[PDB]
Order: sequence, then structure tokens, then C-alpha cells
Amino acid sequence: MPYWNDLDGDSQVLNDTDDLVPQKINAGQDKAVLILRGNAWSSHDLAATLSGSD
Amino acid sequence: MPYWNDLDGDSQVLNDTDDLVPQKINAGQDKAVLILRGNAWSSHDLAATLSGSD
Repeated sequence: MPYWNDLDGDSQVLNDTDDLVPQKINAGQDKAVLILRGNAWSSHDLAATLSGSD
Repeated sequence: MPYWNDLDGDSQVLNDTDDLVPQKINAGQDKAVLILRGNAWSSHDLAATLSGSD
């Protein structure tokens, strides 16, 4: 995702025998990450019926 | 801009066989300054149309 940084700078000495100069603007970047996970588990059977509960 | 400083001084020993002396007042000065400033900025164009906003 992008962004626009705000302006800054001096004013100037407003004066003759010379002219002004305009100025500019910049831009910028931003990132992120996707991640993903999972697991599992299991059992036997014979044990289940022999143990008295599930 | 000007100003008038306030009076000060001794009284006297009021007595015969002697006399008094009038006294005076002063004045004073003050200044200031004018200042002036400015600046400018600008952009391109095709960047504007190609970037998706202004």
C-alpha cells in the first residue's frame, strides 16, 4: 500500500533581481505478509473400546 | 516611535543665603522591523494521470 508524505521547506526571501523556485512532493511504500498454519491428531480404536470411554 | 522618560532628582535644602535650580526632561527612541517571505511548489502532469489521483 502506498502513501504521500507531507510537504515541508523554507519560505524564502521575497526579493527582486531574482525569481522563486517551486518545489515537489514524494511518495512511499508499505508491505505486509500472509501466513498459514495447521495440524492434526488421531487415535487407535481397540484402545477406545477397551478403556471405558472415548 | 518616541517616548518621554520620567523626572527624577533631589529636592533641596530650602534655606536663605542661597538659591534654587530648575531642571530638565529627556526623550528617547524606539524602532521595529518589517520582514516578508514566501515560497512555491509544482508538479508534473502525466504523472498525475498515470498515478490514479491528483
